[PDB]
Amino acid sequence: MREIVHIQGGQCGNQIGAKFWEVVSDEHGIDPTGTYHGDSDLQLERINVYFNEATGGRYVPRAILMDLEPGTMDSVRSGPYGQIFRPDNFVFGQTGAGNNWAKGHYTEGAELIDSVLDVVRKEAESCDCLQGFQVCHSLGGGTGSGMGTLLISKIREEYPDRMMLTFSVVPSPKVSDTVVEPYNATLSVHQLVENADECMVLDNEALYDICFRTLKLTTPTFGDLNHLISAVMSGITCCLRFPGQLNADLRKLAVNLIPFPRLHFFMVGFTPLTSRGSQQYRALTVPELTQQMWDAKNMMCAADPRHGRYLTASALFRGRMSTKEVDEQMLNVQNKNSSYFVEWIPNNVKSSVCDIPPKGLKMSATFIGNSTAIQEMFKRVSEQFTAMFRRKAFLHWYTGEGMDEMEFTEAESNMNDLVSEYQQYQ
Amino acid sequence: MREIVHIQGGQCGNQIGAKFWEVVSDEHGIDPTGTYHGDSDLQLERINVYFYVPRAILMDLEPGTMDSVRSGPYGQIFRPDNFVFGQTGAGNNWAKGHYTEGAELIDSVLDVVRKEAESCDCLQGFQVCHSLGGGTGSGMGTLLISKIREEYPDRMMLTFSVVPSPKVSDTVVEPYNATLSVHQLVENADECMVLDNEALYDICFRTLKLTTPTFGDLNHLISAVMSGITCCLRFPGQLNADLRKLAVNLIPFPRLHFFMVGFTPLTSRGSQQYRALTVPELTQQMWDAKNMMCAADPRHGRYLTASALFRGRMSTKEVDEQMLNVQNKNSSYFVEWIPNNVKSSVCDIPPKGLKMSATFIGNSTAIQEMFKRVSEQFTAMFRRKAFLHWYTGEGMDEMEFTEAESNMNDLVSEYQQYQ
Amino acid sequence: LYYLLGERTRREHLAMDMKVRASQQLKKDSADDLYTLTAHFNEMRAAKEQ
Amino acid sequence: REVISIHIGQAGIQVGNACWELYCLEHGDAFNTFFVPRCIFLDLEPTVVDEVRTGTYRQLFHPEQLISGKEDAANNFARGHYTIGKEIVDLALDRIRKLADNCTGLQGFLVFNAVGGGTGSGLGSLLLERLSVDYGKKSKLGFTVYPSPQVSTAVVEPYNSVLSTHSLLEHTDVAVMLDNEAIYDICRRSLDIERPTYTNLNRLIAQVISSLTASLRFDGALNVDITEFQTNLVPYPRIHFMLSSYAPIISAEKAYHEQLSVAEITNAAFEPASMMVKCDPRHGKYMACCLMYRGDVVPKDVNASVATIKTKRTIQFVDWCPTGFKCGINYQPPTVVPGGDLAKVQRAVCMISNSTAIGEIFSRLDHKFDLMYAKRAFVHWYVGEGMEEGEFSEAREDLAALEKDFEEVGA
Ligand SMILES: Nc1nc2c(ncn2[C@@H]2O[C@H](COP(=O)(O)OP(=O)(O)OP(=O)(O)O)[C@@H](O)[C@H]2O)c(=O)[nH]1
Ligand SMILES: Nc1nc2c(ncn2[C@@H]2O[C@H](COP(=O)(O)OP(=O)(O)OP(=O)(O)O)[C@@H](O)[C@H]2O)c(=O)[nH]1
Ligand SMILES: Nc1nc2c(ncn2[C@@H]2O[C@H](COP(=O)(O)OP(=O)(O)O)[C@@H](O)[C@H]2O)c(=O)[nH]1
Ligand SMILES: Nc1nc2c(ncn2[C@@H]2O[C@H](COP(=O)(O)OP(=O)(O)O)[C@@H](O)[C@H]2O)c(=O)[nH]1
Repeated sequence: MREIVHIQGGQCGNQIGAKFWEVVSDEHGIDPTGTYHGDSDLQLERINVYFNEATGGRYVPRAILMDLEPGTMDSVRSGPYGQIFRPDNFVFGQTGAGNNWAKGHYTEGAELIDSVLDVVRKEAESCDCLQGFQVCHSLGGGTGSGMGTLLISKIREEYPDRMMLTFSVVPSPKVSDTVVEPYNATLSVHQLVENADECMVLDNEALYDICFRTLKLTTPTFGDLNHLISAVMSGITCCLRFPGQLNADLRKLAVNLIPFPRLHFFMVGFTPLTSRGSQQYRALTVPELTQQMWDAKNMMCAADPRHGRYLTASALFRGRMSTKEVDEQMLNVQNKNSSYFVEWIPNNVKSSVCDIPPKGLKMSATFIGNSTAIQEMFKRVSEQFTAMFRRKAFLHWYTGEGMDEMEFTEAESNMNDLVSEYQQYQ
Repeated sequence: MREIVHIQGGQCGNQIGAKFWEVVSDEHGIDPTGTYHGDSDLQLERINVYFYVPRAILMDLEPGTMDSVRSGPYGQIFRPDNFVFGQTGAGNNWAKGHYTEGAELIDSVLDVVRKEAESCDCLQGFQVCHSLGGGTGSGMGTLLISKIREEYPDRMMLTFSVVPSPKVSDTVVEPYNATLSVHQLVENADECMVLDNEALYDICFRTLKLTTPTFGDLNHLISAVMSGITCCLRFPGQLNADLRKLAVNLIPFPRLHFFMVGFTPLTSRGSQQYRALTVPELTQQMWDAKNMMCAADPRHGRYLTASALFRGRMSTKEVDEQMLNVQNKNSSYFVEWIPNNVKSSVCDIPPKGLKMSATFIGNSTAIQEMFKRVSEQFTAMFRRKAFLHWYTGEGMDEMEFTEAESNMNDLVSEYQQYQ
Repeated sequence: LYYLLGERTRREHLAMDMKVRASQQLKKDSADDLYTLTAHFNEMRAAKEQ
Repeated sequence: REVISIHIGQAGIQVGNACWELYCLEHGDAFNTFFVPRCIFLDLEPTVVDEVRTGTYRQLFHPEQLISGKEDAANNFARGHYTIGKEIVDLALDRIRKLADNCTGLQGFLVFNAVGGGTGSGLGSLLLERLSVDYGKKSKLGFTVYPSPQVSTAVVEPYNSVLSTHSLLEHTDVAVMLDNEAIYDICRRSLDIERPTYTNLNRLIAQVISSLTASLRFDGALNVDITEFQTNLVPYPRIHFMLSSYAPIISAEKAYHEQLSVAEITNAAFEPASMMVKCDPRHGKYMACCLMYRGDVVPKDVNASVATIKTKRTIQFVDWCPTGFKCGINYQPPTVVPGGDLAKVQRAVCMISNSTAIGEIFSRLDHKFDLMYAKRAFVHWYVGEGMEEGEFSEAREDLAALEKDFEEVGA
């Protein structure tokens, strides 16, 4: 019935989804060949939301990998659970954009977007009742940010009635890989505020913090970071896939968390995440799950919400849980730290429970908090953007491609009025 | 009971027909030695339609094609008396292949086909595989069509004809042959299924994703089409539709008998197990414009009529909502003064290797583009009489090319008129 | 004198070649414009039939 | 499916000494089209013929087939046409008749001659005249050697070339031009033989001949017989002179390093630096091309290569012919000769096209002929042999008509 299609853009997007399809297919008990081998029938009744039966027990994931470099796609197909994607969905250029938002939005976008749109159209009309779309990309690169954002714009002109998620990492000053990060972040966000339904902001700085303190990994490569991100993303859309005592679908969660149409950048967390050293020394009860959820040091963004105020918040619980204990524990953490919560909305937290924990655990949680501290990030990025544009550094690699100076003034103006209006609602 | 006689002309026709009898003999379970080894008894009941020695007549003007026929497998199954065969060779000269060399081979090919026709009781029709670019294939095959209609006027007649395209151009005198061949086809053949190598190479690039599509696979694709179109005779179905019923459902006007063809399912070896086999999925591959086997995009015009022959255990209900959906969705691409422009048919026996197959036959009005695409090249060459003396010094005069021009010109006019 | 006449003629012939190359670009993209624009005409045609 | 080959003059039979060495080596039913060979060497000087009689192929050739006269033609068209030809030509054609009688499905004759000499010009034209009377309808493939502009071994060769071409118009049906200076440049540039002789030239001429007859000897994916060149390449009855080229003419060292495929060799067959005639096809406009493919070649890439050629603009095509190609694919790879200077190749291409650059060659020859003739230099030798003053001027005006024909058709 309700259906979600998957879209992965750029190199970062391709690896995130690869670990995602491995984890989900594991949850449904499908082996890397693509055949059903599950035990109960709780798993079989809701595999139409993500997969399609092909022939004689063959289930193919409904995903589309889209990028511009051959190596990135090849790596997903070499590894396990790479042999499960349908080869038609490997929409793929040949030249390359290379961290140029202009090349990703005007030069190479204009000749690849039509083809990936055809795959998206076929994948959308292959199902009956759309629930929404799911896009993973970055905001620093060019082939993921600019191309992916134009993909978002094309969809809003095609399907304006359906939902839309975008999982986007943002560049930080402390974790700053490339040099054209501000010229990409400002224009990408500019297009995100006018096209995306809701955006769930991520960043690499917070990812490094979690992997040192809580996870205590020795060599945290990208496989494990994507392991965290995939477990969190599965937690959002568990409610469409499994029955629970209190169901909260995506559109239900969106209308509960977005008080104003422009205020749709969310901060995330996940529980429980422990080292294998301290796994044996704690229990699994609702208090241990809630304190690790609402910890500011456990958030999956580098924006301390304790530097602002929570507008609304949501928690999606998984496992055989009692809703009485759910709201009383949620109410307790909302009453003590009352100053961090907005005043003119009582009970700022929407909550839901699902009865199927992930494999290997008895109880997990996922936090999605629409805070106001995100204005710090836009200031922290916009000042770097303004610093370069005042004396035109790197300007000609975009200007000589088709953008003018008025496009940058537009991008800064929209960020400026957004930060001003976030500060107003603060 | 109902009988189909096969006739293969020219080098192109012979190699297509060689692959055709390979596939049919495989379906009927007859070994390359000529003895039955099949499993089901449904195949024995309707094997007289094609047979165990095949009921075919190969005809050409160069021994290489005949030698290459008996060399390969399923070459020991033809009756050596049916290898009616000249010796000199026309060689890409329509006048030679239609007046000079035909005038002495045609009497012998007519004798063998007449013996092969009266050998059975009730003919359904004839089935001719040939080209429109070469000389000994097009011209001789064309004259054979005219001679047959004089002797057998009430019998059906199929012509699987490939046409030249400027993107895939073999010889230099291609338009001189294509224009004249059409001039005879428009008044002689009952219906023609237009093919061309450009669309075939394009299919093997995108859908089949083959690296080196030699002539074996192209002839394999055309063969699958010809096996699919006559499945209704050879096997019972939940709704039968023989050759005659397709013609009367598809041809609204007596000069509109040039069809475009497609086939489903066609998938690469890599994506072979990653796919499903459902009626809606086959319909999206049927009505795709990049799946027609002509270089005439049907979405540049309107459809007049269309048909889909299905094979396999199917539910007729699914057939009807898919056909009505495709008609109600894209209502501009279909003609307005005929409601329910789609004819359908079901047969219970799939081709060997598949569970569910389909064959599309679309009578569109986008065909006038390719015919104008041809008349352009012909017009320029004829104006300064290029290459004309190799035809004129044989009996052909100038008014013949003008007559073929007029027939080419007024055909595309009435396609535009009915558009 | 002839050694330099040759250089001026070579310059003139190259000035024509880079022009010929630019002319092919105009030919190609204009063909693309016809395909996209006739699609626009069909869409408006479809709109009025409905 | 049989074709007989006659060889005229010192140049014709030396070329034949390479052709038949290649044929017998290649065939070690397919041999029926050539095999005793179906040949007649004929010459007016017995020195080169007796080289064949005492050579290694003493037993291969039937003794009568080797025709040899008693005295030379003295590099005089007139002497080799009216004085000495009259005695040898009757014996030659009395042999060709019963060789054709032994055959059943004769495709045609193919002749080898050089137009600069006396025998190749004089009795070569005479033999072609009487064959046209006797058969007429059968194709005659004329592979001539015209004299080069700057490289020359004779003095009066303009006289012979004009006087030979005048009959070469209405007698041969297919005529292939091969200069010597151009092939010298080919063997120097691509084969890197700095000191070539006639033997190397004659070896790669045989490679070209074998490539265009391989469609008869062996079955291919797309066969093309001797009647196809007759039709697909001759747009008008008076324009039959074809540029030839072959690829890859590569030395052993270079070939292994190079990746030979259809697209690049189809390109290499169209540059003027690899043609068998010193002429500039850029100066002309192509009428129709014919592409012979041998070896591992599928129809896709030959069609892909021909598409890239038609879209390039350094070479232009005529307006009266949009589809100006006739391709042909054969399975058998080209054979090699031990001692030959070519390496084994997976696939080779022979191009035979028609353009108006040839129209430039005839004007260049006419000027040299015109200069000497006005003051009647060297005319008295031919007149004493039996000719007169009339036929020089009338042959001159015949070439003038041909120049006008090329300028008009190219318009
Ligand atoms: N007593 C009791 N109340 C329940 C139970 N489940 C849900 N509710 C109540 O239902 C209220 C919200 O309405 P729901 O029934 O959950 O949702 P809905 O009415 O279908 O509306 P939608 O969410 O838009 O589908 C909450 O206030 C809960 O108190 C239950 O199992 N027992
Ligand atoms: N390619 C090639 N050309 C040759 C060869 N021998 C002579 N020629 C050419 O032949 C022309 C000179 O005329 P010849 O062939 O020698 O005259 P001929 O055929 O012997 O006639 P006569 O000498 O009068 O008996 C020049 O163009 C020579 O380059 C050869 O072995 N190979
Ligand atoms: N979490 C995570 N981040 C990644 C991964 N690969 C790349 N990144 C981030 O992506 C940023 C650069 O984006 P890039 O890959 O060039 O984007 P694209 O080229 O447009 O597809 C860097 O700051 C990395 O931190 C990954 O596997 N996991
Ligand atoms: N599909 C297909 N087409 C072929 C084949 N062989 C030749 N052709 C086409 O036929 C045309 C040449 O026809 P030809 O065989 O010379 O006809 P003929 O000389 O009269 O026998 C070319 O344009 C080819 O594209 C084949 O095996 N399959």
